[PDB]
Amino acid sequence: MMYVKLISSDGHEFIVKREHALTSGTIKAMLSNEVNFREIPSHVLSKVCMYFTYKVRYTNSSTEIPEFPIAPEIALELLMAANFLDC
Amino acid sequence: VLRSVNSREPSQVIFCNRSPRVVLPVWLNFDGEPQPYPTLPPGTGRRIHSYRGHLWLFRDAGTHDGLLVNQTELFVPSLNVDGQPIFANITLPVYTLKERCLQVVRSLVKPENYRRLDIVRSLYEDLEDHPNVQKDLERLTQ
Amino acid sequence: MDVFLMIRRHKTTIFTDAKESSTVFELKRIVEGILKRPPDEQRLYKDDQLLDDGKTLGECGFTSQTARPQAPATVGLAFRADDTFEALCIEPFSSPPELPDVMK
Ligand SMILES: Cc1ncsc1-c1ccc(CNC(=O)[C@@H]2C[C@@H](O)CN2C(=O)[C@@H](NC(=O)C2(C#N)CC2)C(C)(C)C)cc1
Repeated sequence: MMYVKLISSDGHEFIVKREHALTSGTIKAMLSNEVNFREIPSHVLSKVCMYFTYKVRYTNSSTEIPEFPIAPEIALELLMAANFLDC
Repeated sequence: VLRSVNSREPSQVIFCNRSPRVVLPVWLNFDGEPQPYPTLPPGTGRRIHSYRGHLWLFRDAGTHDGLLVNQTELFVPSLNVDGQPIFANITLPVYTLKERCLQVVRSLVKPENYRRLDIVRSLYEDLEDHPNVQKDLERLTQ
Repeated sequence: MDVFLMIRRHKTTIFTDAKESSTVFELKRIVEGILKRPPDEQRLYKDDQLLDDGKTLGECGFTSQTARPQAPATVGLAFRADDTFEALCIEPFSSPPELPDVMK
């Protein structure tokens, strides 16, 4: 399986399937096997990776879909990352 | 353009809320105006009487966020075969991460204060531009 | 049934999935593919507990309803340098700032 590496502003290295990271058009352009995010800290980029897993699992599936959870403390920062990454 | 047909042929339906939201059913009447119906708590069901050709959509009763019904936007009751009712399965969509973040931020910040948030102007606009049935009726009519 | 995991060591975090019926040794082969270290140079953990190679992820408590796509379970990883194994160390993620006034 093909993986890529996404690196947070504080140096945390997240390793995810290439298919999943291509969820983001912005990440696709930054690749086309590692990307550095100078503005996104690890407590936000970890949640981004969890969204990829959730989207790929629950897109086109009739098994009841659960709510994607977002703690209030990280919501503003996650919003800005989502806008940048278009996802 | 988008409206129910005055068919007069009955059709029994089960509204099944398989979402964690409080659900507002909306019937589009013969002139295309949205008419709201009684709400359904999360996980609950109701047997209702409707008609063939009639149009329905479903929303979060509190925020108006959009919901799916049998995997799509609109539900049209069909012909009942062997007396059995039609099933309307109401579920959460897979929201984009951006729209899900906007929901959570809207739920924590009073609309007068959106402008105080330290974010780019276009996100302020995205926050104020909250879900609404008329807006979607235009889009779907397209 | 699929289980959804974060495998963590130091400042490294792998997102992947595996079968409930799959073994600990089999997860090390996955890690081997990604980080280029053989199973004999790996220890896997659940919290502080070392995991045995022949046991299933299910027996060790990774089940489809606790290791979810939107909230995956953590598996700790330690490497052997030279003769001996480093201790288990997982760097925590950053702290969120205080909520703005308008969100309180
Ligand atoms: C109890 C409940 N909980 C959530 S929704 C709900 C509920 C409550 C009451 C009803 C009663 N059924 C109706 O109002 C149906 C639904 C929709 O098809 C329109 N409708 C009608 O009966 C409509 N009637 C007709 O079209 C006709 C008649 N008569 C010409 C056939 C009218 C009276 C609103 C114009 C249906 C659902």
